[PDB]
Amino acid sequence: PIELLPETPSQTAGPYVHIGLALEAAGNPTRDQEIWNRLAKPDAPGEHILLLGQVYDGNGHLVRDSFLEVWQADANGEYQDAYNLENAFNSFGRTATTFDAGEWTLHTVKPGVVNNAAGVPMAPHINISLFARGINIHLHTRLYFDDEAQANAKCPVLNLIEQPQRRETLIAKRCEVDGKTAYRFDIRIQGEGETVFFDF
Amino acid sequence: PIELLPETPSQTAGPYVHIGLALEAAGNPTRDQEIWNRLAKPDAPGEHILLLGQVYDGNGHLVRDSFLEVWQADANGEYQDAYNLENAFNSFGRTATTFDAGEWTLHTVKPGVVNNAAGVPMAPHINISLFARGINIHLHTRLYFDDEAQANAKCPVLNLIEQPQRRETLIAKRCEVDGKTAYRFDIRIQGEGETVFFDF
Amino acid sequence: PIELLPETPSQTAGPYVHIGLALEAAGNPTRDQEIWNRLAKPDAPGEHILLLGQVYDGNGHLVRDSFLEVWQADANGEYQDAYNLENAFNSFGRTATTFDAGEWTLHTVKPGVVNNAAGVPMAPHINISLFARGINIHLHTRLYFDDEAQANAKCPVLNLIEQPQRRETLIAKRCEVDGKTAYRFDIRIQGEGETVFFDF
Amino acid sequence: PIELLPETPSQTAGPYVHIGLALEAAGNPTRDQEIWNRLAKPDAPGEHILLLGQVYDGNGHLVRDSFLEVWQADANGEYQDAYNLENAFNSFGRTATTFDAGEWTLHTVKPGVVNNAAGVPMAPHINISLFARGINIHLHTRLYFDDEAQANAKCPVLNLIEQPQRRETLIAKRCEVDGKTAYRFDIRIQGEGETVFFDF
Amino acid sequence: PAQDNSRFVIRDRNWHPKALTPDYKTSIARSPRQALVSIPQSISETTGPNFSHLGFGAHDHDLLLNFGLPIGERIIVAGRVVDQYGKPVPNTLVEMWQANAGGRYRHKNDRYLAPLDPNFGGVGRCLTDSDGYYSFRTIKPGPYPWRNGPNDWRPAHIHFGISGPSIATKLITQLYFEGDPLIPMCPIVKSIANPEAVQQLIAKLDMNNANPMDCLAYRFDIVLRGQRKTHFE
Amino acid sequence: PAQDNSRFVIRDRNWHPKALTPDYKTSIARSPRQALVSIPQSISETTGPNFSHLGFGAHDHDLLLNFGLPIGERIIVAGRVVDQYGKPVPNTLVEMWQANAGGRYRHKNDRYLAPLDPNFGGVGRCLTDSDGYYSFRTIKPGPYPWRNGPNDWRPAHIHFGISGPSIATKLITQLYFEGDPLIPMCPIVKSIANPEAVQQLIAKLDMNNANPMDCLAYRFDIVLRGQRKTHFE
Amino acid sequence: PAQDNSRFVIRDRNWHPKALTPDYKTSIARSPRQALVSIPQSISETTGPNFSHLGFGAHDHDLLLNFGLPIGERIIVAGRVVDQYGKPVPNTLVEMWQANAGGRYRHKNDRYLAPLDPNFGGVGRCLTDSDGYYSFRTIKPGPYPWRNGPNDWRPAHIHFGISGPSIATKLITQLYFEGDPLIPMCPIVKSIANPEAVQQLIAKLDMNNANPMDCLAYRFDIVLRGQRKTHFE
Ligand SMILES: O=C(O)c1ccc(O)c(Cl)c1
Ligand SMILES: O=C(O)c1ccc(O)c(Cl)c1
Ligand SMILES: O=C(O)c1ccc(O)c(Cl)c1
Ligand SMILES: O=C(O)c1ccc(O)c(Cl)c1
Ligand SMILES: O=C(O)c1ccc(O)c(Cl)c1
Ligand SMILES: O=C(O)c1ccc(O)c(Cl)c1
Ligand SMILES: O=C(O)c1ccc(O)c(Cl)c1
Ligand SMILES: [Fe+3]
Ligand SMILES: [Fe+3]
Ligand SMILES: [Fe+3]
Ligand SMILES: [Fe+3]
Repeated sequence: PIELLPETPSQTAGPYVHIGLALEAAGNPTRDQEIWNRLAKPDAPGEHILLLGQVYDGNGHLVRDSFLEVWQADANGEYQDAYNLENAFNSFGRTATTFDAGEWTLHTVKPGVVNNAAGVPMAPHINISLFARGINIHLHTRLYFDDEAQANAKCPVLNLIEQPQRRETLIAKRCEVDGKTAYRFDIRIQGEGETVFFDF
Repeated sequence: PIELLPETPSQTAGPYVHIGLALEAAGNPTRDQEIWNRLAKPDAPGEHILLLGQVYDGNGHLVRDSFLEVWQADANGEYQDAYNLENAFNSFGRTATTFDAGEWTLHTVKPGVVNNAAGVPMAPHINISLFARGINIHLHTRLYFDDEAQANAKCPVLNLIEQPQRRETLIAKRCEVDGKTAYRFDIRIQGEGETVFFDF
Repeated sequence: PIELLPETPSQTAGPYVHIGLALEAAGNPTRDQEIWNRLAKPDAPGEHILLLGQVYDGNGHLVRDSFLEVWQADANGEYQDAYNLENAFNSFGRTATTFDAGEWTLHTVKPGVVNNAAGVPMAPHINISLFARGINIHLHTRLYFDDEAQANAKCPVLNLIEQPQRRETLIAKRCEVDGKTAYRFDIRIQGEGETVFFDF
Repeated sequence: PIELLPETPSQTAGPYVHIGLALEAAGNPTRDQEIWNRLAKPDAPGEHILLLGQVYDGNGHLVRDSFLEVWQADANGEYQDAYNLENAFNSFGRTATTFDAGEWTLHTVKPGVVNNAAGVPMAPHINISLFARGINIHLHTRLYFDDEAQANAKCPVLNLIEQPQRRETLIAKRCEVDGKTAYRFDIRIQGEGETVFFDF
Repeated sequence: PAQDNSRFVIRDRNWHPKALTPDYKTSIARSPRQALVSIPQSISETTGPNFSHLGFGAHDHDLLLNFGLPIGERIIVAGRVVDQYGKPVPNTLVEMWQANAGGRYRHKNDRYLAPLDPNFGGVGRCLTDSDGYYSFRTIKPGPYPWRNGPNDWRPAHIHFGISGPSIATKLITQLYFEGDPLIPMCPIVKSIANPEAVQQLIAKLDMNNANPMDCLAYRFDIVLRGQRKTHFE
Repeated sequence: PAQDNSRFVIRDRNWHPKALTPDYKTSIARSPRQALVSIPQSISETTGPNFSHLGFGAHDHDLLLNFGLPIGERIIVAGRVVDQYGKPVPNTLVEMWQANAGGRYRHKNDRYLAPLDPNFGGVGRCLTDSDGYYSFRTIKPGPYPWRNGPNDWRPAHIHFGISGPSIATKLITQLYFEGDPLIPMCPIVKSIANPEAVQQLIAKLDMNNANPMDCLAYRFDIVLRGQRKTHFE
Repeated sequence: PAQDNSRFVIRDRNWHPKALTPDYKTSIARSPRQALVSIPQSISETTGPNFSHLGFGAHDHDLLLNFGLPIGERIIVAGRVVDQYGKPVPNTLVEMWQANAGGRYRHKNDRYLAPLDPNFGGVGRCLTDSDGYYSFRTIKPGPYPWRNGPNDWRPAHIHFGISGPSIATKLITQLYFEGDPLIPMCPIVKSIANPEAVQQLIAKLDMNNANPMDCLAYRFDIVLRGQRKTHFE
């Protein structure tokens, strides 16, 4: 068969990922412009939300050194690929778990609907990449919203997961934080209620 | 050492096993003669019973595409190897789990006692071979009856299982279905209450 | 792919073939029973005929050392394989070309029709194998009769020859010898009007 | 020495070439635009002529599965490379021999004179490429006109053919068809009158 | 009834694929975590059904007629069933199933876009003869995509089921075709750790058995566990 | 009009199959007995048709749509056309024809018993792009028996025709599929004396180009005679 | 009468010597120029004579007594006749002829100066037994000069003819003797392209079969076309 150049092999980010990608967290001075957890500016169109979660290992222990990268469409279901701090909305963000509480947060808007390659609409979702020491190759997942039951039921992606019980691992639970709309998305790397992780 | 020709290597039956072995199940036209789940004709000697069960995976999820093969003695404890649809009783049978409910059924008679190689009587049992996608090499098990406690206690086979707790996994639970004597035999492939599987 | 043991390789019969297969010809004492050129006994049913011909090399020169074997059905279109000198008819015979004249002769009957594998009748024909010094592997051919034009036209074998002009090479020309029905069948190994040779 | 990438090796067109290159001939539906045997439209400048011929094998038997490609200058001795069905004249065409009659035909104009690399005029000619089952690599030939004997005599290409007699094999014979100017150009692949084939 | 007169060579569980072969995704949740319990052979395990009296239809083994002619490569799949000692296994049941020429299976659950072939069922059964020989006539199956990795394709294959002399010999395998480049990339093939074991599943082109101007042939010999008489028991 | 501005590397007639290759029976009577006559390249030989303005249909290159869906292995056949110097051959005409999944050709002369596919024609054409790339969408053809020796079978193949920048470059060839065991047995293939040359006709399985859950892909690059500018002529 | 119940593996015309082998001078004018025409097997080709009822003389197979005692090396020439499947060919006609110890043939046309042996004929016949075995007792033939190249010599050889079950299997060949230095120099031997095929014609010294203080023995096995039953025809 035909073989291309092999891709550079992945390696765990290690426990010091923060020094390179989450300066503040590392307890280091940050530079002028940093890629962080505030996707939307107050004046950004859409429903402003707060996302938060915890990461658990197979022992049910918090993973306090995790690093997360997110990709989502704006409120109009459009991917804003031109990253700029001046933008009212950025499709890309970064977050990390606190060494204390071990909880990450993100400030964004609920994404609009986008269609799959076959033209079928996907339920509103946020694409998540999880990195950490102990993780050889980043884990891919999707965050869906519990208040999009109808859309969720028809998602061609959610539907690819054979076991319905497993689908539930991808649904963030709507809540309120200081009277603000928030969604909690905990990730269970392993065991009971282990989060669905994708390959693409 | 002496090396014989190597036995042809096993491969999973795959999801479509029905097309070959359970025509009616695959939703295909059957042939004149099929090997199915009715080992005994109504007029066959012995206690007529119904067997039923579900097969679960390591997640506790139903295995809806399983294929099962059975081998048992007649009421006299005799293995009738000459397979004929004309016979009142056949020692061999086949069944599969419904793609809906996920339960298989077998219509037979309670097997009579059979002695092991050393002349010790085994408790009444039905030999089972489990096949399905995800199963590289079929799983062998045995179904014993909860109403043969006395006999079960002395089974030389049952007694080979180190942990008594695991012996219970092979005991089918007597019930009644439509005023008929039935036994439920669930198979747990993996995890909590994992069914004993044999090598021979 | 699967390989069988290789067939033993052919070799030319050489110029002295006669010593082993045409004793009379080699000018040596014959044995009690010889396989020769008289397939039919006077009292054999069917139309008794005389076959005769010459063999030409690529230069148009007579091949005076050829050895031929023939296989044909009897008048009833039946193959008589049980060779016996006592038979009124034998399906097998042998002949050779005179070192002088360079002509061979055979005494037989006109063969009845036989069907090919597909159940289609073949025109009356005599199967021939030609041997000789200079011939590494014997040549296979068929002898058809000029007076069976109807049948010849329908021969599924004769019809396999692409060029109609080549088909003519297989047709023996009826003649009379001392008021006896004869057919002359000359073989041109190579060149102008080269005889059709088969592979089967 | 310096070696470049080797050219993909040729393979015979096979007997079904028509399917890909002579749809009408294969007796299959054609597409909107087909490359065929009419190089010139009625209103194309130059002397309109009909080309026809038969192709013979080594045995003098007609090759009925042959495929031909032609390349010629227009009447002004110009090679029109931009192929377009809209054009009055196309320098390129395709033809094939009938499965019945086994004759090909081409509708064009007599090509004007073109100079060779040395700036020497070549006699009016049509470049031909012959393809068919049994031909591993296509044969290249040139069609010259019997009515251009003066030009023919000075052709730097014709002159490369050592033997005068072989030169004759390239000359088309002027005829009339329905009072139309025609030239017959029979190709003899092998034997007596074997057509000169080129390498370039 | 059946008699406990035989013993079967113990299976080599390192030769056969292991239960847990992560690359074959489904194997994860469908593999035991406890070790199998070994048990001595008894009449229960050393006997099995004999299908001699099963009433087989005329074209049970001819996939070309048992369902117009199917579209695809006409082939004969033939071989012999023998035990580890090289002894023929006569009158044994051989069952097979496959996809059509496009890799489409005639089963409810097959949603692959390759269309069904109106003249193709894809099921056959044959009882080996006196000499352990069996033969089928069918069309070569096409490979097909499956939801394992994002770009997994099973090599063209035929599913096989062989009864043998007892439930201890009973086996389900897959036949693969000689030279298929998909073979080495298949996670299911790869459930088999030893390359030599993989070789045993590859059918070889067999020109000797082909019918000229008709169909080709493939040879697939099957080896069942060695059968021996009991001794000094 | 066209201009004589290029020379083409002389063909290696020891690399290409010879005219007389007796195992391919037909070549005997259809091969010259006289030596070919070499002639210098002139405008007649160094020019040829340019098909850029040919009006191609939407599915000219899609054998799945250009004639239901055909039964068979869905594949994409793609590659690049380059010259001996490794230079892409843009806007060049690539035509192809082949049998259906069973080895049956849609031609009046084909009497093989495998049936026709109501949805399959077997013809495609594609103009290489700016980079010399072409692609076809089809079904993998079946091998087929032919009247050569008594048991001859063409390996699965796709016939190809390539124009190139000139008549000097025009070529007709066959694409064979990686691992086909029939390949080494073919008298036509074997018309090629050099095994290295045979390798160049073997399309390789290209998983990188496959459409997951849809079709496989084969890669077939073609090399035409290297083209150079004339110098010191 | 005979019945068409068998098929014969197709002959490998590259294994056997070709017709045109220019070094063997006579072959030039005695080889066809047209290709052989392949035809399907029918009752005509799959049947042949059975010599079981031929009335053989007591010393038909004993060249030491079938014509004093001849001068030369007493040897038994024995072997088995089997088909490609390794099945024995019982009751088949094996005929042999050879020169004397001096390489002189008892044929009018032989004018070689080596003398004739008053007690040596040079002809034998033997019907193979139930196990496909045959045997001859003779003297080892001498090499002989032949008019081919200016100094050509045939290695010592014994000519063989074998009937087999049909005219399809019938074969004529030559046995050579293990270690003979003339072998590799013989243009007749060399008509065989493959060195491996040549090896098949070499009779091996067989001390196991020799009669101590009497005669030596050579083993020469013959393989005829594999015979199989028709199927799906
Ligand atoms: O503890 C770890 O996992 C660890 C420590 C250092 C380091 O560089 C990496 Cl990549 C990992
Ligand atoms: O999904 C699976 O496990 C699967 C699919 C197809 C197939 O042939 C096999 Cl063996 C397995
Ligand atoms: O002259 C010949 O062709 C010749 C001579 C002797 C001999 O043994 C053979 Cl096989 C051939
Ligand atoms: O008969 C022939 O020459 C023939 C048949 C089939 C085929 O694919 C080719 Cl290239 C040639
Ligand atoms: O075969 C294995 O790898 C295997 C078997 C049992 C078990 O519990 C584990 Cl973790 C692994
Ligand atoms: O290539 C060959 O073998 C070849 C070419 C021409 C010719 O006349 C002969 Cl006899 C042979
Ligand atoms: O085998 C050969 O070399 C061969 C066969 C036929 C034929 O016509 C020619 Cl010229 C050569
Ligand atoms: Fe580090
Ligand atoms: Fe499958
Ligand atoms: Fe000799
Ligand atoms: Fe073809």
